Amino acid sequence: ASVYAWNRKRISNCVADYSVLYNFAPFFAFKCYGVSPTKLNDLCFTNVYA
Amino acid sequence: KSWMESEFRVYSSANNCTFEYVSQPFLMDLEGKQGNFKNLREFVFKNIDG
Repeated sequence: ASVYAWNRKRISNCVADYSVLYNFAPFFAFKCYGVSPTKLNDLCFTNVYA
Repeated sequence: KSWMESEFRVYSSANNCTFEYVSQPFLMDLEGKQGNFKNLREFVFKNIDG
């Protein structure tokens, strides 16, 4: 979806295994805020608005 | 009429449609038979710190 029509799909009741998403494209900007993605893998959260 | 359409319909469309439990019916609509029965579906509803 375009930037003017960005989706909002909260992920819950399932696993967002970050290991699968760590290797998805040749290059990307994993500009996570607050905690590092490596530490974020060992960081469970209530509800993630994707 | 036995289909799911034009039903009791209290769920006027809202915004914060949070997690769901679409799964096997917890209320077992058992096929009561052989007489000498009444499905005493005892339900205890409680909210413990949320």
